[PDB]
Parts: sequence; structure tokens; C-alpha cells
Amino acid sequence: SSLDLQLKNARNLAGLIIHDIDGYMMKGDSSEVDRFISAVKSKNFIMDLRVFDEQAKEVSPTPSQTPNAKIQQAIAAGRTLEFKETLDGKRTLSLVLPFPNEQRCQSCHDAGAAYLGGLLVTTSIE
Amino acid sequence: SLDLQLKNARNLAGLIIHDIDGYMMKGDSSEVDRFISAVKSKNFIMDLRVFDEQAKEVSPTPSQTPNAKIQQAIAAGRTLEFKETLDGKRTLSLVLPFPNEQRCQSCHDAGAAYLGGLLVTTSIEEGYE
Ligand code: HEM
Ligand code: HEM
Repeated sequence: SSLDLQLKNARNLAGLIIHDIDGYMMKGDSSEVDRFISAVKSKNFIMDLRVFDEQAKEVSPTPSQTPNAKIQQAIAAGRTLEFKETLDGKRTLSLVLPFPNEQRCQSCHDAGAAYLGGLLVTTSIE
Repeated sequence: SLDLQLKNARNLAGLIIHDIDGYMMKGDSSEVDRFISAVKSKNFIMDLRVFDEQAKEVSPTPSQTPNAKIQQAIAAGRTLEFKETLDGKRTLSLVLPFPNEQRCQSCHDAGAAYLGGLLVTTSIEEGYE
């Protein structure tokens, strides 16, 4: 179970990476390919990653009791938001999106929720 | 292009949500913090290499020596995956051929079915510890 999950996640990661690089291949510029590879392996590929509960309050990695406005909006509107920020001197893109409350989640979650929380991920675009 | 970066970022977010969905349905909600550390670590993308139609690496380390795995992926037109212990961790390396899709054909003559290959290595140690 734990291994299958790890394997599934790994295969999806590979799918993501080739789809990502396909966009760079479309440029017909080797320079762009080299830079992408360096960027995805770097520590700034995923500079931040936080998961929030339905109340827009962070749960992982650092539990908080203060709601995150962007998450609040993403959940309320049920849409993905994105905004630029300069973090530790780097230009980045942050995405905030809600977790759809699929029927299968009802076993442990409120079946009536539209969304079960949010995710915030920040990646460098330097 | 910012739009390309955004599209890619969007799919990254999608992967993460799909990954966490897995931990949840498997009853492993408590492993999310560990998942996050792993995703931000240098072990997420442990290696990434691109090869041409002759299975020779073009980036980031140009080589004239063919990669047997890539070679088979391209010749067979299929994705190969193998477990390997690297950098002190149990990992999964996936070898994928680049299909010459319609959009690609605007430059690559449709004669070739695949244009090369990609190797990606990620840690799967979390699956054991
Ligand atoms: C694909 C359906 C599901 C989705 C989208 C989902 C989503 C979420 C989200 C976004 C959170 C809040 C943030 C976090 O704790 O990291 C959460 C918390 C939680 N989920 Fe789920 N979940 C799903 C299925 C499940 C299932 C089936 C279980 C029961 C086996 C479960 C048990 C929990 C628990 C125990 C928490 C509390 C975690 C904590 O605060 O420490 N979830 N879930
Ligand atoms: C998603 C569709 C595409 C894929 C999958 C693709 C794949 C590849 C692969 C695997 C290589 C050899 C490895 C490498 O040099 O990195 C390559 C080289 C190349 N491709 Fe593409 N390609 C695509 C679209 C395009 C387009 C649309 C153009 C023209 C605008 C193009 C122009 C080139 C050029 C010029 C090279 C030679 C190396 C260089 O970039 O200087 N490719 N392509």
C-alpha cells in the first residue's frame, strides 16, 4: 500500500516532468532546456508548500490558527489563484487552489463541503 | 514565457493535490508533513537527463555514449521504470520516450515516431520508512 502509493506518485511526477519540458522543447532552444533541468533540480523548484484546512488555516507543515486570505478566496470561489512575489531575493510564482471534496472523501470528511481545504505552492521563475 | 511557467506550475499543483489525495484515501493523512519535506528536498528530482534520437545525452551532460535504457524506450516507444539505490536512497528511475506529437512536427519532420528520451529519478524511500 505504502509502496504502491509511492510508485503511483513517482510515475505521475515523471508525467508532469515530461509535460513540463515539452513546453521548453517547443521553443527549439537548447539553452532553455538546460536551464529548465537546472531549475527543477534546484531547491527553488518548490520553495514553499503548505496545506490548509477548510477554515483556510494551515495544517502542514506548520499548524496555525490564523486563516490565510488567499486560501480563503480560492476555497470560496473554488478556483486557482496565482500571484508573483520576490522571496529571498528571487522572483517566484505562488499558486493557491482548493481541494475538491470528492464523494470518496465522505468516509472521513463532511460530505456537504464543496472543498476540504487548500494548497499553496511557490516555485521560482528566475 | 510566463504563461508556460504558469501552466507548468498549475500542473505541479495538480500533482501535489493528487499525491496528497492518495495519502488521504490510503488512511495516511498523518504523513503529509513528511511528504512535504520530501517534495522540497533534493531527493524529489534526483536526476533529470535529456537524450536525442540516438539515445545520447544532450543535457545537462553531453555524451557520445548511448544510454541502453533510453535506447530501448525510444526503439520500443514505451516507458521503462527501474528501482535503483542511489545517493543513499531507494529510488525509481523512469525512462520516457518523447513522442513526436503534432505540435512538435511543425519543426520535426513527421518521419520520426519519437524524438529522443528523458530520464527522471525520484526517491521512493518514504515508501519504506
Ligand atoms: C480524496 C478525498 C480527500 C481529500 C481531498 C482530503 C483532503 C484533506 C485536506 C485538504 C485536509 C486538511 C489539510 C491537512 O490536514 O493536510 C484533510 C485533513 C484530514 N483528512 Fe482528508 N482528505 C480526503 C480523504 C480522507 C479520508 C478517506 C480520510 C480518513 C481515512 C481522511 C482523514 C483526514 C484527517 C484525519 C485529517 C486531519 C489531519 C490533521 O489535522 O492532522 N481524509 N483532508
Ligand atoms: C513537444 C514537441 C517537441 C518535442 C517532444 C521535441 C523533442 C526534441 C528532442 C528530444 C530533441 C533532441 C534532444 C535535445 O536537443 O534536447 C529535439 C531537438 C530539437 N528540436 Fe525539438 N521537440 C519538439 C518541438 C520542437 C519545435 C516546435 C521546434 C521548432 C520551433 C523544435 C526544434 C528543435 C531543434 C532546433 C532541436 C535541436 C537542438 C536545439 O534545440 O538546438 N522542436 N527536440
